[PDB]
Amino acid sequence: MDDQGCPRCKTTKYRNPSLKLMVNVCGHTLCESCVDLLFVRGAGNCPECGTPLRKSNFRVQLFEDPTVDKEVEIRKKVLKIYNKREEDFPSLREYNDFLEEVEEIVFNLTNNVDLDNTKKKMEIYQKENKDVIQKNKLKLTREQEELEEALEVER
Amino acid sequence: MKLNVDGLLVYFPYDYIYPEQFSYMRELKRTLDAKGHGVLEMPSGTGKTVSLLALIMAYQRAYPLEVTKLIYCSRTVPEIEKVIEELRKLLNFYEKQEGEKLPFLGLALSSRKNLCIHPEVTPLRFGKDVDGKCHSLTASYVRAQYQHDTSLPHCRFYEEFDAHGREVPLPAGIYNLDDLKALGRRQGWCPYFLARYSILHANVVVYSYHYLLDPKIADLVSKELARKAVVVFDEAHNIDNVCIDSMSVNLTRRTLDRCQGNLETLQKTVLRIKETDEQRLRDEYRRLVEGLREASAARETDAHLANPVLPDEVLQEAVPGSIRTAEHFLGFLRRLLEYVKWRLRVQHVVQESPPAFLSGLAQRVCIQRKPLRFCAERLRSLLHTLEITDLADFSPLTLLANFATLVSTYAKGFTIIIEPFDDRTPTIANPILHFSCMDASLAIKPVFERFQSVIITSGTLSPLDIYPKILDFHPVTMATFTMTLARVCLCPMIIGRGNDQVAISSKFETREDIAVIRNYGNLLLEMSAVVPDGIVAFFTSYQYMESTVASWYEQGILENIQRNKLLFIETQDGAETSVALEKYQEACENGRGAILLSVARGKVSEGIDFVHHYGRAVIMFGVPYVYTQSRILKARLEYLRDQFQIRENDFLTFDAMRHAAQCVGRAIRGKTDYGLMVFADKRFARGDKRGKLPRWIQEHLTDANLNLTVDEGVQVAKYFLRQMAQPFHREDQLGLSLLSLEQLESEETLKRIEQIAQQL
Amino acid sequence: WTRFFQSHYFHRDRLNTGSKDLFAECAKIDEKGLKTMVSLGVKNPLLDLTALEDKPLDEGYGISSVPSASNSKSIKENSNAAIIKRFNHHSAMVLAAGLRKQPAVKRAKLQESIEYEDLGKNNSVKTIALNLKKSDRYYH
Ligand code: SF4
Ligand SMILES: [Zn+2]
Ligand SMILES: [Zn+2]
Repeated sequence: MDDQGCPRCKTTKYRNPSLKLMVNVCGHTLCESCVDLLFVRGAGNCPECGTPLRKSNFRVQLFEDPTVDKEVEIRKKVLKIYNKREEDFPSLREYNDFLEEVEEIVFNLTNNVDLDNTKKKMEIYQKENKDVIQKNKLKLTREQEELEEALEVER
Repeated sequence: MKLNVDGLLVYFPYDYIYPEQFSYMRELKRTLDAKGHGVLEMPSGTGKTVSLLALIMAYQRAYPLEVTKLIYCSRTVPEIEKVIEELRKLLNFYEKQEGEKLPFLGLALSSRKNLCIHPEVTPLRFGKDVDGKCHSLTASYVRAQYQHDTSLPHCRFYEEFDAHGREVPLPAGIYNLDDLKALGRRQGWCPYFLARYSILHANVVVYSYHYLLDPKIADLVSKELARKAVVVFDEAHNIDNVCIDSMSVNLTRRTLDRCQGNLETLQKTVLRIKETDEQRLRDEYRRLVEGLREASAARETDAHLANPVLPDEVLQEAVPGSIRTAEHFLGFLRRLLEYVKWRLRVQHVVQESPPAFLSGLAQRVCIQRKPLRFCAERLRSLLHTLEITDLADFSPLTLLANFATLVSTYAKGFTIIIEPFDDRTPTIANPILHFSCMDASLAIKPVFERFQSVIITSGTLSPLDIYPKILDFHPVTMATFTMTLARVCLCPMIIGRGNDQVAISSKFETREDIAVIRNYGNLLLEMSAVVPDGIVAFFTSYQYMESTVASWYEQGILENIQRNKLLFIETQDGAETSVALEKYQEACENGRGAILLSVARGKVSEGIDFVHHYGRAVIMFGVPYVYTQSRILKARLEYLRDQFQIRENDFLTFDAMRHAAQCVGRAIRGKTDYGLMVFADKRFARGDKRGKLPRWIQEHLTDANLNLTVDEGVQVAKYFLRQMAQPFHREDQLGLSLLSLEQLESEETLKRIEQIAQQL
Repeated sequence: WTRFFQSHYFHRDRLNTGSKDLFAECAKIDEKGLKTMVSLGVKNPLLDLTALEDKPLDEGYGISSVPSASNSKSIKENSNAAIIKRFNHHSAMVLAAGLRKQPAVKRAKLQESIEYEDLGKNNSVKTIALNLKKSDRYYH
């Protein structure tokens, strides 16, 4: 409806609105017809960007902006290991500082060298593995269920 | 004229009292003595304002201990003008009676549109232009710049007011907009900013409902003043509609497309502007990390941005999560935008609860409620920080941020609706969202909490029993007042039966039924020959009006109507509205006669009063039911069934009846005024609907005039016109319906007026 | 006379389908010297319901969604709009032939609605009392 078309093949936008964009780490828009083309040959690299990709490396993501597509996947990947709550901080200010640091990590993971990011990922991951990585995931997952329960009850 | 009401002396400024006033002033006094809110359905045809203003001045004069200030408000500026001028007569007698021995400050208030003097902003045609340009001419950055380099663009009137208007209290007196403009012209000060500052010192002030109902629009009275202040409202039934309207928000894909371009422009601007300045950017983070960041608020009180529509409790002094960084904040806005665009891509109408939408956001974009609550706070700070000038162009981005803040804040009681097309485009995709808030009471809640007594005074609402339920309100008094007249001014009748015996109505879900349209054309044609001067026709819907007119033109009926009176058809174009009303009003005064036709819902029923010769007859075609937009209506209706247990059919009746009462209520404003009123719908004959009309109007809606034939109405009209076209002068009014000072000094006035009040 | 029933003069269509020219065909450009570049003569005292609400400051600020979209325009509506525009323009233009637009219009509408003949503003005569001198003249 709003997207004018993919640089690789745009006929799908004019053909029908039911098809969805396929996201890649390349941060480059591709679509279902391109998926078939990459499976038969050159599955290891992007058709024009040349960036290497593990086979299709295609995932359904309907945002029009590939940066949001990439950032949302970065969001989950980053959040999955940065589940620290304000509970882990003495104040919302220090919590927001960490949260802003995560934004830096997100932006660095989005546009900068991943050396420091990777090191920081591993260090917090290994250190907080039990509480922030696992324990917070559980509590968070419980809240997802509890929210779904409230929604179910209202339904 | 010294009028004493139950021991309180009122300095009435005219030669006579309308007997209804004393029962109303008694109840008003009683609610004020009880220091509580109240409902007083006083007919619009009475000088309810003059008496109200007089008793307030008397109550303020007699109890400055109980009442500190009066904050009146009326939906339209022309009502503000009439109130100011009617208050002038009151103050004139008070001043003549006292020799100006007591201080009094009456002050008009409005937008910069009507309170700007600066020649660069005053000629601007819309609020965007005015507010954008004025802010560009006076803002914290503009002022700081001008204060160190007076060559920089600025509004001199602000500087003059800043330099000299500040700390200079205005002398006692009533200041109308024209008065404040002249004083602003004289002293070179912004009358808009002058008014705001002076409201602290004023004794009486008149506002547009928005200043009190709208949380993002200016709120200039603190609890301290409100705690001992009286709030008075016109009984505009729209009051509940405006609460939701001041709190609801519609997002359309077109707006997002503007917001996208706007966001791109800003982000690219952030680059070049970051190269322009960066220390202030860091300073924001500093003051934000250091807490409230709230040290610019007084100069941000001099800022053309709307407030956060998060109300008092909704607002918070916490740090805006991790959206401090503008670059990350831009992404956060981008993530919401894309999610909305994706959320708006849904092929069909879908309704969500605020927690469900927030759950979807967390499910994909992972956006959290708390950071999203500080979105507008972050944006308003950023807006100033980025020094951007094009606030008008930045409006779509502002709306989205405020909407996100609202959605993230009012997580309960409200709902969202998603539609892939508009009611105007059922055939073509026009994806839109409406943040449909439903508890109108939440807008008035702070008013009832801050203010000592909120009183609603016109005679348009009925039944009064439904407003405490709807507004989740509990008044001290729930009274109504009977129109007291020696010669009636009103003959409400239900001509629900056609001459051909067709049941004239719109019961058929507004379906195409020529037989009723045909009957409507016959009635209007003959009535056009019977009613003198002008006629005002209100349709149930704009669609039906257009459909109807096309049929009458095709059937030629419309040409016979033109022969009788000049037709003036309304349209959404302000050009049409203004020209139609211009030509109609004067056509009703020139040799010819005119006949205005419009819709019972449109602004025409709101802004125009059919006083005297204007609209000597009001015709309501069909019951004004809005069966379009049923989804949003259903949602609000359902919520009313839930928290208020209000039946949809009951509410629907009320909602249409109040609109009929609006057209009728604006048909008369004085005793030397009258209005014929035809309710061309069988529905109105139901005891329930008739029973829900205003009791003072029901008095004239005698059963004998129910379901009249067209001929009966024409004959009754000719009779009613004959009976009131007869000479009946000021001296003849002293028999009944008008009491002079002699009658006021006669205790009869105290006992006779008791029966004028009504209660429900 | 037979061709006169064509369009504007008898069926009131929109564009210049008139059988005898049409400067009112551009009914938005015909109205430019009435309510666009020019204005009415009462536009402050009355007929100002275009700018009374909270919608005047900003559009999407309201819950506005009713107005004619850029999506889904129609020619059935064009016929209805033509009848409206033709009748409105005809009435407004024809009236202007007899009514140039006056500077008193706004002030007149203000005083006519602010003053009440019930509470004040009397009406009194100003003939002259006829006191005859030497009425005997008529007696004789
Ligand atoms: S500063 Fe005052 S005079 Fe100047 S544009 Fe603003 S409101 Fe008008
Ligand atoms: Zn493609
Ligand atoms: Zn690529």
